[PDB]
Amino acid sequence: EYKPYKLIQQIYIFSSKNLYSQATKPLLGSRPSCNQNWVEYIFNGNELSQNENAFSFMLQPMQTFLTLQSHLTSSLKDTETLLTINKEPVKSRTEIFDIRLSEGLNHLMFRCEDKISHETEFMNFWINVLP
Amino acid sequence: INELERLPANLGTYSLDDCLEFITKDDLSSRMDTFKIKALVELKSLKLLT
Amino acid sequence: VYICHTCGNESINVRYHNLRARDTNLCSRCFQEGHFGANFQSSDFIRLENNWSDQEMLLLLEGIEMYEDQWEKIADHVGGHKRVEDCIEKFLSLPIEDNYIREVVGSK
Amino acid sequence: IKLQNLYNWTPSNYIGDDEIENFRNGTPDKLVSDSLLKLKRLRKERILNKVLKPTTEERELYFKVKRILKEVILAKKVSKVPINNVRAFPVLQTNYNGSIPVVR
Amino acid sequence: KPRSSAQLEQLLYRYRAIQNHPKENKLEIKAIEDTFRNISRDQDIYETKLDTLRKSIDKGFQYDEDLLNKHLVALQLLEKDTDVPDY
Amino acid sequence: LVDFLVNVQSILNAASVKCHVVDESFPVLTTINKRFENGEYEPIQGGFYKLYHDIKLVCTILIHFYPQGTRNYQLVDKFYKFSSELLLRECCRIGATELDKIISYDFIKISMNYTVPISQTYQIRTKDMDLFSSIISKSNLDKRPHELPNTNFKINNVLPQTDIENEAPRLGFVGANT
Amino acid sequence: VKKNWSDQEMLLLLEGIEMYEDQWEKIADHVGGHKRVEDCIEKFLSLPIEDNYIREVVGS
Ligand SMILES: [Zn+2]
Repeated sequence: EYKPYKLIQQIYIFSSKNLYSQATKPLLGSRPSCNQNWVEYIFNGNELSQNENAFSFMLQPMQTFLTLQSHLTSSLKDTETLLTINKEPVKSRTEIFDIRLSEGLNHLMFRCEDKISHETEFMNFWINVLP
Repeated sequence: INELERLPANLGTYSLDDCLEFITKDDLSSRMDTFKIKALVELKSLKLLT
Repeated sequence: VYICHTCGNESINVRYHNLRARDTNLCSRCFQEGHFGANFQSSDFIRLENNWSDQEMLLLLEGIEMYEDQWEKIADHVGGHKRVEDCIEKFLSLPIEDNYIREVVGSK
Repeated sequence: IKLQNLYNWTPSNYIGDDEIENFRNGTPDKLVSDSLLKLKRLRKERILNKVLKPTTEERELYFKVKRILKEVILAKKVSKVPINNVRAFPVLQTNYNGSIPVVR
Repeated sequence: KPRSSAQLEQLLYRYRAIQNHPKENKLEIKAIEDTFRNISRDQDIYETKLDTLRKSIDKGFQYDEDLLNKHLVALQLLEKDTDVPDY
Repeated sequence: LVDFLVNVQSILNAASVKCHVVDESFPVLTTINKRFENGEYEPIQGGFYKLYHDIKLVCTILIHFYPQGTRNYQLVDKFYKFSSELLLRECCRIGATELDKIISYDFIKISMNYTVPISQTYQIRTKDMDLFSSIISKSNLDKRPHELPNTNFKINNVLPQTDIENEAPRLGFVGANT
Repeated sequence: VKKNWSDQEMLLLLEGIEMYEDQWEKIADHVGGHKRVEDCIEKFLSLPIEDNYIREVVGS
């Protein structure tokens, strides 16, 4: 069972630039953050294969916002793209997103389907936010 | 009590006898928590003085 | 035999006693995998032998901390392979203040 | 003037004259024993009228004792220096933080 | 003057960050320069004295065992801030 | 030099008493010990690489039987994990995103890099709960495809912790008599 | 030559002391990258001493 994705190319689940901008740059002379820790989970879609389309990782309680920058380029057509954090979809802003997690264990289902020809490609995540 | 209640709670011990058990990077070495127990004993025994 | 508190299976040869819920034991497999609750971390679990030493001394001090006026369960906290009266004398004869007292202070 | 007069500098780089006259006239134990006595006496005078953060004089004497025993063992003056190490030392550990969410 | 091998490191981080724009605080640049010029004096004296201590060394004496232990153990005990009983 | 090959043989023949990997025959078949007593390994890089190639070949051959969970499979895997990380560390000592832009714009990056084999896990949603399983013990030298014992399991890929340094309580949070 | 010790260096120091008892040149070679006798014995006088040994020495 090995089928590299032919629709999605790369996905970057990194830290939201808005959270960072309020962590390194104080607001009205506020005190800096106790520490800083950022992470960019890159997933090369060409190397990864479906039937193994589930991933899991953990974040600190400080990281409660993240922006799934999708990079879908192997389609070159008009293609449906949607993701559903906790089975509720979020709208887009290449395609930049913006996700607000919760204090538990939440999964976000990224989905892309071409309209010309019916090829569907899923990608799921599980982001344990630690209390 | 002050000097003992500020030690790292993840304190472990690397001993010169773990070579003979061939600990791998993905297993648990025996006698890993040796100074941790020896520190908890000296701490709880100082709290249990009265 | 101690039972793990997460998978519900018997411990094999060693247990991992956490020190914030002092009645909770976790087997070895569920400590590498980190299958324990997300409230704790893997920095308060002590490795203990299932089957006087630092382990038994720590368990004695934990039994005395958990229960003050009951000396029967103290033996059931260290497993129990000796008389109920060895722990009383072992606790009374600990030289824990002598190290700090020495620092300060005919008929022929 | 500077720059490799600072990279090697440690706060234990003062010899004065005592260690020179002694190590020249021999008998360095007459200096280590005397300084260990001036450490114990200045420590009993520290536990009494309780204060912490050992004074600078005690730190300087501890440096002097360290430098003397180090030079003695270095020049091969002790036959089979005693080995009494614990054969273990403290090390930190990583955190396999919990993998199942808390329920409240 | 610094009294640790780590305080001088920050005294140099400070001089490294202040010297970028001179003529703003001259009494901090001059002070740090004076401190460095006294530390290079101490370090040079110790450098030229550590050889005189290994040249004027004496060969007629050999430090004895069962007395070095009574000094190594007593030094480790006195450095851990624990008492050493009167011998 | 040659003083290291005898130490490697003394470590392998001391850690293979339960794995039984140096007494296995591979292509006329010869074992690993029958390569030490008669010089075929050399202090040069070719000898070290020949030894690592032989250890990997024997572990690979042994892994393809002792099918999946038998102790004879996990012990050989733990031996390959010990031997590879041993020979490596001794041969070494002998011989754009939206956030990355602002970070590289405002910070200097002293980076490091390493590669860790990923591990997998089975996971499902029974009727109302999303729950996983234990870490599958399949080796990293096995090339047999997954069987999916239920034809409804989903293969989660757990990412190793990338934070080498972490914080911990001060042993006052572990204690505090009750 | 560095002047700050680490965990793999205190480890190799302990191993060198266990194997070689007074040959400081061989201990320093085992921890190659540090001073021969100015840093391999300074970190020896500061190493702890076993508790049983201290008890038996101070007692007798
Ligand atoms: Zn368990």
